[PDB]
Amino acid sequence: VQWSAEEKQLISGLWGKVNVADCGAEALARLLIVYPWTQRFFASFGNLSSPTAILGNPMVRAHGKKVLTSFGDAVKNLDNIKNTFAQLSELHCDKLHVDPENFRLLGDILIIVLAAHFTKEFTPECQAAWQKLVRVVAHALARKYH
Amino acid sequence: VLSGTDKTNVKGIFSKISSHAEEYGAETLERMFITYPQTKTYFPHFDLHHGSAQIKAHGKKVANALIEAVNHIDDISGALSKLSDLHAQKLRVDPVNFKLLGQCFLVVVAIHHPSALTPEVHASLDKFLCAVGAVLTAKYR
Ligand code: HEM
Ligand code: HEM
Repeated sequence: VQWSAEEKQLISGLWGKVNVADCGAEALARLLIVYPWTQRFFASFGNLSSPTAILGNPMVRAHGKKVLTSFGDAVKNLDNIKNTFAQLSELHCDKLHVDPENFRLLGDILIIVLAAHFTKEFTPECQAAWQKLVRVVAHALARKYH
Repeated sequence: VLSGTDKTNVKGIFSKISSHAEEYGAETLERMFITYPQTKTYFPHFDLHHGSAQIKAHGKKVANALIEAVNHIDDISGALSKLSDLHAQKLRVDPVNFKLLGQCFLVVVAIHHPSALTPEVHASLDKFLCAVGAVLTAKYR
């Protein structure tokens, strides 16, 4: 992965302004709601029985926080993803048994969340970088199936 | 398919378009050119320079069908089906892009109608686009 100069300055040019918890609780909240089946992995989280029930659960919300917090670790070292995500590609593969197709959904949902917030600031170039991001992380997440 | 909740939301959100059909489909097909370049391959005859006269005209084409559809939400097929023989028989759009475009559209909306694209409107809106794409490709099945 060859990172360009304006591709970094942007990633982090946006990150700095990110609400990890707020953005954090949505994407995950939008995921559980958006694609229902993914609620299979979070049953221990308790109530996920209604759109409402979900946007209110403090677990999902809590965890939502360390998810896009981890993407931050993705941003801060845009060169060592396959590593900072080696440990976490095991859990998702040998323990939770989550289909790769679902690391990509969450990524397409991070971007819908990022833009909703930053409205016009999230320029196409902006988007290009950040879709290239979720595609990488996403990738580094599955390397442990291969 | 789409639900009582569903239909009413796609509609409620297609009301707050608005007449913006033009720029919206337009900004959506552009975004889809940069974010996803591989998608340019289908438009060799097309000029793809920001604000290219053409992308303009095709964008109000693409936009006017999504609406068209929204109106007859209860029988989509015969509504876009005609766009079926085009995409499938002639164009041979890789059933994967239909997702990319749907993503850029649901991005455009989310930039202008933030408070209105809530969790539940995100969903339905995605339900809708999925039959829309499920219809234009039918000729595959
Ligand atoms: C693709 C983006 C993803 C990111 C950035 C991510 C990140 C993380 C991280 C850092 C952990 C550490 C576990 C912990 O903090 O206790 C974790 C665990 C976990 N992940 Fe994800 N993961 C992703 C994809 C997924 C997907 C697709 C699913 C299933 C739909 C999933 C379900 C879970 C669950 C259920 C846990 C542990 C929950 C618990 O035991 O309390 N993750 N994830
Ligand atoms: C919901 C999804 C889509 C809708 C609703 C849609 C709608 C349309 C519309 C309204 C037209 C113009 C009809 C005409 O003037 O004959 C068209 C033609 C066309 N579509 Fe799409 N489209 C979608 C997705 C795609 C995808 C995924 C591709 C492939 C990447 C694609 C490629 C094309 C091309 C190349 C044309 C002909 C444009 C020209 O040269 O004039 N479309 N489609």
